[PDB]
Amino acid sequence: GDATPFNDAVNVQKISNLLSDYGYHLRGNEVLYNGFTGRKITSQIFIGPTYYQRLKHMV
Amino acid sequence: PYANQPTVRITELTDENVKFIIENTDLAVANSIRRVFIAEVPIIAIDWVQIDANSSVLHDEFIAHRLGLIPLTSDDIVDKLQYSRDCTCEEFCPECSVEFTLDVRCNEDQTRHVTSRDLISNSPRVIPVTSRQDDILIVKLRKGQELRLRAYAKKGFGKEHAKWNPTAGVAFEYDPDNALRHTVYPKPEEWPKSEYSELDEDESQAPYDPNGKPERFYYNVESCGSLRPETIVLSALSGLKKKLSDLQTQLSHEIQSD
Amino acid sequence: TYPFDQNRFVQYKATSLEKQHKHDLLTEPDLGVTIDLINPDTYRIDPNVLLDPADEKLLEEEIQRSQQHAKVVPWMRKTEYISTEFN
Amino acid sequence: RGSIEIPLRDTDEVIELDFDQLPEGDEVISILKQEHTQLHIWIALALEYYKQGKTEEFVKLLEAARIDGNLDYRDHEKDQMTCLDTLAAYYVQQARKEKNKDNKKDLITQATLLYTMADKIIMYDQNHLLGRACFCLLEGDKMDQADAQFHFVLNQSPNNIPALLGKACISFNKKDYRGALAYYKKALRTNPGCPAEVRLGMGHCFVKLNKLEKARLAFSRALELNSKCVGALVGLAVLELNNKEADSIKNGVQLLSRAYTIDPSNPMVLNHLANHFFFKKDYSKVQHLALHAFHNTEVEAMQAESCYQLARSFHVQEDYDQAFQYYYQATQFASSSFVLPFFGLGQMYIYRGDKENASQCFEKVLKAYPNNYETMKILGSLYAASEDQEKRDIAKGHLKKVTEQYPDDVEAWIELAQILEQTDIQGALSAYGTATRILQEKVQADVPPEILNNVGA
Amino acid sequence: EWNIVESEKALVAESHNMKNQQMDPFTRRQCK
Amino acid sequence: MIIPVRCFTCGKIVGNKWEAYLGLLQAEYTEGDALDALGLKRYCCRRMLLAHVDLIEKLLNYAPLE
Ligand SMILES: [Zn+2]
Ligand SMILES: [Zn+2]
Repeated sequence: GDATPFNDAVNVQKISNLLSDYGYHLRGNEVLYNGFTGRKITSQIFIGPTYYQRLKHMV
Repeated sequence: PYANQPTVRITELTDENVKFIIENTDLAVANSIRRVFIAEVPIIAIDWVQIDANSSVLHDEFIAHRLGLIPLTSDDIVDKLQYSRDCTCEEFCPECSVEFTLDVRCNEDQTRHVTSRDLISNSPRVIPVTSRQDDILIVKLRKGQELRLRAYAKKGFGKEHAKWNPTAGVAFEYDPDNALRHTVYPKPEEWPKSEYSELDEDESQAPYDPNGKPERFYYNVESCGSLRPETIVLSALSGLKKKLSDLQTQLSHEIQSD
Repeated sequence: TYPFDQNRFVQYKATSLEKQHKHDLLTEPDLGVTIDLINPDTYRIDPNVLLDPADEKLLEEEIQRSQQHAKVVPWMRKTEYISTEFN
Repeated sequence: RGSIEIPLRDTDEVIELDFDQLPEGDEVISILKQEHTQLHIWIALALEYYKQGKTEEFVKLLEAARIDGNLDYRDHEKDQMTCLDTLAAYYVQQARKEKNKDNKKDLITQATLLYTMADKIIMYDQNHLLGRACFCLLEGDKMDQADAQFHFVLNQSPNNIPALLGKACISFNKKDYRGALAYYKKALRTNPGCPAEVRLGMGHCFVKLNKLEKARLAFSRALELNSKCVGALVGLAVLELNNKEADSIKNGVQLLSRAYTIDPSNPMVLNHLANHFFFKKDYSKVQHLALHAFHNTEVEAMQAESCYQLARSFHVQEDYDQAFQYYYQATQFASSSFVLPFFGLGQMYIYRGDKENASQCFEKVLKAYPNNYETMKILGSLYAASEDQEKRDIAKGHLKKVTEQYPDDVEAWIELAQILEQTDIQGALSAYGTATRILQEKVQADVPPEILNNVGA
Repeated sequence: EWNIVESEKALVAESHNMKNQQMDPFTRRQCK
Repeated sequence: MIIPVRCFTCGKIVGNKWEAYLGLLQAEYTEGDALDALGLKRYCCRRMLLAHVDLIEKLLNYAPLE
């Protein structure tokens, strides 16, 4: 994907309409089951791939 | 005051994944089985690596770590082995391990794809997944670089290290239509339909069902190749049943000894 | 009461229901194929058989998707890896 | 081939007769019996009589061959059983295409007598089980018995394709298209010799389970090989009857006028030409073709529709007396075929004031599927008056179907308020408000006093 | 090379999609 | 450095799929069909091949000997 700052062909409605073509919630939300009990969480969790960094400050 | 009486319905059965339906059971039972598929079914995996010669571009533990994550064909053998910590042997036994061996030297000019092909087992059954599609790349060697190690595989389960988890991904689901309202949609029509949804394309979620339990748990157990996807299930049921039997034993001791 | 008209004729008409009916092909109780083993006078078992791609397709039961991978989407590029030939 | 040699007593293989001309079948049995010819030439000349397109001489010349079984042929019983195998299989094959002078039992009783004499020399052979299996299709019972006799041909010697094909016709009778489709595959791989276009039965099972891309592809090849087969052409007419706004000329001319001139004794193409002319308002030929589409058919699927076409052509002419009995025969012959005969008797029972039975016959219309036209049938013929919820519940559920949709509703809101006078008094008022204004758009017509009187009531 | 092909055959869509400029979530300055 | 053996998220083996994936990019495929043809259904596993940067190819240029 393309995340250039000042692009304006990119917005959130456009991404959302794409997302909804793959069988996901248009807003990126999902329906999580709780790992302990197995019961659905009553809130729809926002979930998706994000780039994370490990910083040098290890404990 | 007693148990419910569940029914099973296999929907899809391949050599890679299982789709099954469990009916007439508690939400807790249906999820605890999911936990056990992930973390408490035993498999065989590399867990001891003795590195004799390593001249590759990677570290020493990088090699060893990657060897750990390679799945090994476990079905016939894993319910026979001792856990390593339980074998009487002073080192390792064929009753408590399977021995592996990697000896690779790049002599030629082209680069060497160190693959799972190179892992030579002493047991013919507990091999890497090669039987019947490429092979797990371990390293890449250059002209003059080599790798000699011997390795041992032991029994373990995903509660220790992810390496012993037999599954790709367990797809648990219940109540495809929002009949229990376990989840509360702000806009229930923005939501795509479940795979399992017994609903038309008109309405968004099922009407509210006040008095009603979860049943019909939808599973999709996907094997990493270390077991058949249907053996993961029989093993987990047997694992959970065994934890409870053990628990009961310990309980009975506690009761009579008070 | 109101004198509603008795539906003694068809004036909608029922042309929308009679044309949609799929009438089954029952020209012969053996499904238009004679069951016998004496009639086969001629044969096509010899090599370089009389057959067509139109026939070939009919041998399969069901073989005949997600086409949106190859969308333009001017805000989405392709990836780049490690060569050994660059600036 | 076309001129074979006939053995004689002295200097045999010197006489040949040409097979292009049509001789008498009475002198053949004598010329083959005064010279003591071997049994093989009997079947050799029989096949050349069947190659010219003649089904009667092949079965009549082989009838007198039972007498001269083993006179002086020195143990030639094998060719005798092969001769009698044809007299135990072609009788059942010809019983389906009966003429107007013979019945079914007249060819069944001859297929049962000589089959026992055929099993005296060799029993349970490659084709003897074919006769026992196909004996059950002619009477319409014992389907499991015929399938179990067909399976035995795979374990003895399955040296042909039609050796296996018999199980798929029995799988078809139990409404099993998955088991039949799998067996019809084997039919195309070998491409066996059969004038019947073996591909035809394959293309017939491609009709179901939404395989319109497959059935056409089956019919097309069948048309190219032999255009004489109408069973490949009328199917495309039935595959194209759904498109009434598009492709009309091909469906009345290329699929109905061609199949009729090549084979006029077919009740299927006659039924389809009748219903096509019915929309063009030409009733002079619908009743003429439907009488000929009725007397030649035997199974109950075609005859119920042929009577339904006759009563539909009689209903539009204010002729319900003759059409009532045809509508009853359409349901008495074949009831589980389609919903049309139940709806025709429902609109027919309205006559003579016997609208009681129209409700019982219209009840089976909803069991298949509802319709926006069937909802107003029982609503008009509603016998519910007051404190009668066995019949008022159906009128409410029918009125909820006409309320949403707008098929030029004019009196739909009147029947709404005519039920709601006992229930909430605001509902009848809401229906009269809209029913008062819906009677002004078609013409400038004042509201009749009967509606204003009840809305004020 | 296929990213050159991909990016040119894609960005012409901003010239071809002429009928529907309507959607909200984007703005721009218009001074004086 | 080198393609992970398993999808970190789910645990599916992706280690064997990298050569094949580059092979499907020797063919004229979009990455979206390459990932699909290899059978990566989840958006976890699909990230592994999209996002893997192959640095072992660069480390291999630093010969020890010859
Ligand atoms: Zn040991
Ligand atoms: Zn993954």
